[PDB]
Amino acid sequence: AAKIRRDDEVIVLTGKDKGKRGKVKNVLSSGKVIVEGINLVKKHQKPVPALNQPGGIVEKEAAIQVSNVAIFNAATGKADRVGFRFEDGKKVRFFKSNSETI
Amino acid sequence: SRVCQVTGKRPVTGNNRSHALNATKRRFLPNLHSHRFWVESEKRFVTLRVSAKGMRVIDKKGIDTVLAELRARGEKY
Amino acid sequence: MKRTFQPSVLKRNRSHGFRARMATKNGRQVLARRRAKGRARLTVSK
Amino acid sequence: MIREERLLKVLRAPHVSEKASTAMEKSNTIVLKVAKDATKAEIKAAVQKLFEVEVEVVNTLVVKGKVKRHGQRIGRRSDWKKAYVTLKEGQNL
Amino acid sequence: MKAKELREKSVEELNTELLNLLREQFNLRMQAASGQLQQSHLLKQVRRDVARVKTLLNEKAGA
Amino acid sequence: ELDENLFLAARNLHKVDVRDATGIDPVSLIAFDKVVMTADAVKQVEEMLA
RNA sequence: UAAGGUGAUAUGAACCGUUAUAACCGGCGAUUUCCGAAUGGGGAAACCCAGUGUGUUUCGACACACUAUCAUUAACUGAAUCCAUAGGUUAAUGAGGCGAACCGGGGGAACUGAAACAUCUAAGUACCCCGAGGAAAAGAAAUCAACCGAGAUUCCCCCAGUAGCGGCGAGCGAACGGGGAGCAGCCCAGAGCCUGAAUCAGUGUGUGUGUUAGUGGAAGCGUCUGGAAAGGCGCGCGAUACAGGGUGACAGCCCCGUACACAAAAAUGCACAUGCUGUGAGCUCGAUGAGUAGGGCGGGACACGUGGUAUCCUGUCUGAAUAUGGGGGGACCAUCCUCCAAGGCUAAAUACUCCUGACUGACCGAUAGUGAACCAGUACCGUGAGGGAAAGGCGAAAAGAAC
Repeated sequence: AAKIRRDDEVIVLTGKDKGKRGKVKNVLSSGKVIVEGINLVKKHQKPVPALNQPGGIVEKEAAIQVSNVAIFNAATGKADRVGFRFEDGKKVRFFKSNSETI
Repeated sequence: SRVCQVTGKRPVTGNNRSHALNATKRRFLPNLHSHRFWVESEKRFVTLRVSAKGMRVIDKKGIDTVLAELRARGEKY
Repeated sequence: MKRTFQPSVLKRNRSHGFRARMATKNGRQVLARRRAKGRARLTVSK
Repeated sequence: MIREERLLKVLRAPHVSEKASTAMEKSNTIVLKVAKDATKAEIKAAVQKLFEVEVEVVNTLVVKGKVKRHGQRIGRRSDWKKAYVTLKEGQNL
Repeated sequence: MKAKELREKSVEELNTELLNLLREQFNLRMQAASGQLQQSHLLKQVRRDVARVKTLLNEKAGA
Repeated sequence: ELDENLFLAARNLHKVDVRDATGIDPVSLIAFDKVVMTADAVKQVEEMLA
C-alpha cells in the first residue's frame, strides 16, 4: 500500500528547514510532494516579447522526496510510522502510535 | 527416382575398390521395366511398376495381394 | 566515368522487392536473415 | 431495400484554402476533409441524404504529405484526401 | 445497452443501428470542427455502449 | 542439539548461526570466540570423533 | 483496489469525481482492416478484379454467409465403353507459416593429419533438404553367456588406452563383466465360450499436490559538526528481518526491498476416485511370421583397410526347412549349450531452454562487458547477399536567466 499521498500533513526528515507541519499543496508522479510554509525557490523566469517591464521574481514553494517526510501523529506534535489494515473489523489504517485517527 | 516398388529396392552407395585401389565411388543401381496385366479384381487392364526378377515375387504372393500391397504403397493404376 | 550503376528502380524491384523475394526459396530466406539480424531495411526496392 | 445507410460515411471537417476561405465559404465553395474509406461512386446522393443538399461539382486530391517535423527522426503528415466541394451554404452544429 | 440477453434473440437488436441511433450517430462529423463541445461526458456516453449491442449481435442468426 | 522447530536462527545478529553435532565443522571451533558447547555436547562430540 | 483522472511527451476546456464500473490491473470469452502461410483469382506488397449461397428493386449490384491446396473418408458429376474406369467437383478430418535449442530421416564435402601423397584420415562431421514429440529415440531375446549364469531398454562411473584394426604408419579402439540412477509390462497375424471384468482415452466433476490475481509483515529521537547526516554525544528501541537498492557524508528503527504469515468467485500443470461416451480382461481351439534364413559374387557399415572375418546391411547370384526343423557362440568341422528371427505398443532414470518463477558472482564498468547500458543493427558502406559506427553518471534543488 502507498504512503503520504495528498490528504495528510508531514514533519520533514530531509535536509530542509524543520519545526512546522508541512501542508501538501500537490503530489507528483516523480515521487515528490510540494509542501506549503516550509521552503522557497527564487525563479526569475523568461521575459515577455514586448517591451519594457519592472523587475520581479516568482518565489514559489519547493518539492521534496515522498519517502523522507513522515506524517504528523495528531497526538504529541511529532511524526510516527502508521501501519496498514487494523487487526479487527473495518479496513482502516492501523495508526500504531496510539491507535487513534485524526 | 529409380524406385521399383514391387521389391521396394533403392540405389545403394558402393566403392570401386579395383586396381590401383583408389577410394573412388562406383554405386549400384537396381532395375525397373514396368508391365501391363489382367487381374480379374478389376473390369479393366492395369500397368504396374515392376522389375526383372521382381515379377517372380508376384507368383509367390498372388497377383491380387500385390495389387493390394502397391495400393497400400500409394501406386496409381 | 560511369560507376556500373544506372538510375532505374524497376530493375531492382523485379529481383529485390517483397514479391520478387517472398516467392523464391532463397529470397524467402534473405527475408528470414533480415528479421534475424533485427534490420529495419527488410527488402526496400520501391 | 436497395442499400442501407452505412453508405453515409461522407465528408469530414472544413479546412482553410485561399480558393474558398476568402469570399466563397458560405456562398459557393468549401474545402473539406474525406475519410480513408468513403464513396466517390454515389457521393452526389450520399450528401443528398446526410446533409440534404445538392452539389454541382466536386474533385478529390491529396497534394503531398510533408515529412520534416519534431526531429529527432522526422515525422510525417501522410497522404489524406481533401475535396473542393460546391455546397454553396454553411453548416455548423 | 446490455451485452448478454438470455434467450431474448438478437435479430431484433440490429434496428438499434439501422433506425434508433440513426440521424444522430457520428453527427459531429463535418458539422463540428473545433473540439469545444463542452459536453465531455456526452462524447464518452456516445461511445462503448453501442459496442455492447454488437457483442450481443454475435448470436443474431439463432431461431 | 536439534529441535523440531528451533533448528534455524539467529542469523541477522552477525557472526552467528545455530548448529547441531552431526558433521561438526572446524571453522565453528576457530572463526569465533568462546563457543556455547555444553557439558553434555562435549560427551556427544567424543562419540562422533571416536 | 484507490482518489485523482479522461494513455505519454503537455497543459487545459468540459466532465466522472473522491462509494454505487473516476483511473488501473489479472483469469477466461467476443473480436482482430488490407498485404503477408496467405488461402477466390491476378499485380508494379497493402491495389485491382471474380464466383457459388441467402434476400431484394425506392429501381446504372448491394451485404451478409461462403469459395485456395495435398491425402484420407464421404457425397455429387461423368468419355472412348454396356457395366466400369479416366476426366470434372464439394466438404470434414490432419498438415501448411514464424521459432531458440533438444529430436527422426535424405543427399553429402575439402582444407586437414600423415612435416609430401594415391590406401588411411579429415566424416555421415559440416552444410543444404525434409520430418516430428514434449521429449524424440530405445525395448520385452533366433539377446548375451560359458558348461556356471544373466533374463527388456536408457544414461553415469568403470571395464580399457586393454582385446584388437592399420602404407603395422598417422590415426582408430571394442566385447564380456562390475558399481550406481532406474525398472507396470502388453497386443496382433481369428474366432469361439462368457462378458464389458484387465488397462486407458476424451471431456465433465469431486479430492489431493503444484503454480496463481491479490493483502498483510518489528523499532528513535533531540542535540553537535556541516550545505545536509545514515556519523559524533546522550543513550533508548527492535531483529527468523543489521542480504540488496539506496537516500544531501557510513541507516536494523525514513523509503523500497528482506525473513515470515495469509488469500483465490475462478483458471491451469500432475495423479487418483467417478458419471457419460469410445476401449475391453480370462480360458479354449485355430493361425504362427518367406523371396526370409543358410550359402556364392561385388561393396558399405561394424574399433576392425575383407584378413583366420564371424556380425549387421544388400546392388547381384542361388534360394530352403518351418520342430528326425532353424539362428548364434568373430573362418571351417564336430559336440554341447543357448535362443526361435523374418510383426506392432510402451513406463522412468535421459536431452534442451523459446518460456515461467526463484536466485547468485574473488565477473566487466561506456576503447570494458554483446556490434549495440543512449531514436544502434540506426548512421554509414555495397548493384546485392552481406559488412557496420561515434554515443554513459550536474546539483540537495532549475533554485537556469527578472531588472
